[PDB]
Amino acid sequence: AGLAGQSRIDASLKASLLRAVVERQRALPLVLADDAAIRGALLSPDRPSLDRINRKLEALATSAEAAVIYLIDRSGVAVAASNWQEPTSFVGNDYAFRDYFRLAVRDGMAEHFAMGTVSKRPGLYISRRVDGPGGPLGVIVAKLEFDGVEADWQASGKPAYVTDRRGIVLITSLPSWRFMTTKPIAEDRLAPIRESLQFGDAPLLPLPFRKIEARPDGSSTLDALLPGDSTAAFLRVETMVPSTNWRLEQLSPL
Amino acid sequence: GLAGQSRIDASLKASLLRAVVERQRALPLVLADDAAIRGALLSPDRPSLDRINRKLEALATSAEAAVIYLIDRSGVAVAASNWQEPTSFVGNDYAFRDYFRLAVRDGMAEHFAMGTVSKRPGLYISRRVDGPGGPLGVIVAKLEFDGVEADWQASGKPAYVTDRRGIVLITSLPSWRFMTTKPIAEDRLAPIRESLQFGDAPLLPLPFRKIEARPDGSSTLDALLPGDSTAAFLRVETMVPSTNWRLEQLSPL
Ligand SMILES: [Sr+2]
Ligand SMILES: [Sr+2]
Ligand SMILES: [Sr+2]
Repeated sequence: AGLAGQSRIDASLKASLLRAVVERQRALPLVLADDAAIRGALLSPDRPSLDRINRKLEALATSAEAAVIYLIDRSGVAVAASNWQEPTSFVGNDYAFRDYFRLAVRDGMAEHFAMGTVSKRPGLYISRRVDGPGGPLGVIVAKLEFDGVEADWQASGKPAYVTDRRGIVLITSLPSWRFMTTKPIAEDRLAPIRESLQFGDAPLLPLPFRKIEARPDGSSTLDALLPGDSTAAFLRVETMVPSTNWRLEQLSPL
Repeated sequence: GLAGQSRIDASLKASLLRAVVERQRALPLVLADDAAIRGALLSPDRPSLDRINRKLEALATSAEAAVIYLIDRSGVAVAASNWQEPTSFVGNDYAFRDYFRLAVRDGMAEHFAMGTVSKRPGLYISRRVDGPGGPLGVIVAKLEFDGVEADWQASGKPAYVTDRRGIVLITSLPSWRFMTTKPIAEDRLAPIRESLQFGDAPLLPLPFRKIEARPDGSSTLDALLPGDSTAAFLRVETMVPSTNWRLEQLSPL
């Protein structure tokens, strides 16, 4: 009852923190997608241009604490990247068939959660179409990672995780709960979801919960198996993360 | 117990504050090198500043900034998100604001103050706009903290944030604002008031009796009331990451 009321307040904060973290990164493609020096680098991809966009993105990503920010031309090729001096530079890479690229071309913008193709680091890929004359010029992408939010949550003493509308856990204070589910999926649409996540190894098995008893709260009690130690008893509350289509759930130990 | 958990909750408050602050820092960061903003400063014309007025207006809304504004090389504001308001900053002279001058010197500045007309406190976050051999201007976003404060109200554990002289800048209990936590001085009482643009400073101490330290770092404490009485409270302290601010939280027994 009052564990329930205290857990509601706690889950609401965690949701505002996450909202604040996302919104920091959102502003950068919002602004970059209309920038005449980004457009001109895509209308005339000379080596002087692209070096400046390279340093522009490099310095922007560093102060923004964005994993990568990069610019993709109309054929899917990354022409500029914040990580241009790193062995792991994205410059030259082909992302023509990436969701974040393809849906930004089609819709104007997209936000997509997936594992990095070489990094194996999960994150939100936030993308915007760069509009030109007579058509699209390319896409600007910022990848956000959530390691600092996940550490804040794990220090809270109340495990928390975020699901999409498919029920898949994307962000979690318990690492091995990532890509576990709130509902049984699986078998026929494991392939398409693993493809979507860029992660063949996504377990996509239900979260280790049982003895679920709903309350008139809208909250529920629950026995979970912890990444071992054993099983413990919890109160689960949920809340929407505002300005997202994401759902935060939080467990409080009984 | 309550000490452990009060530290957890205090870190979370500080962490929500850092993230809200960082969200706004991103605004002058992307804008400072914005080609339209640069263009408007090199070659100011009428359609180009209208586009900047409207652009900064839409950003202030999406970014949840109180105000976003562009200042020229001289210190005069040339565009603002509040440009349709009778309170428009366009035409004001900010040449002597720390956020203007320190941004020209360092590339970057932040300063917490009361607004000149608005008497509303906030963090002014600024960045130099660079041109071919020289500064072209400064972009400023003002951040105000009502949503962070309203978030701290729902907690049930009151909290306030101090600068390194001990002055309360941000509080879940609105009457405690600009009250003091540290002993101050004399030759510093006017320097601080001009700095905050708050001419009639308290610097009253917070209403605390019988302060009792723990091996924690924490503190036992008797405090009343903006409305209400005395209460025993546990106090904890954490530094706000990515800032030079300090947070304090009061936990009822
Ligand atoms: Sr979302
Ligand atoms: Sr000043
Ligand atoms: Sr600060």
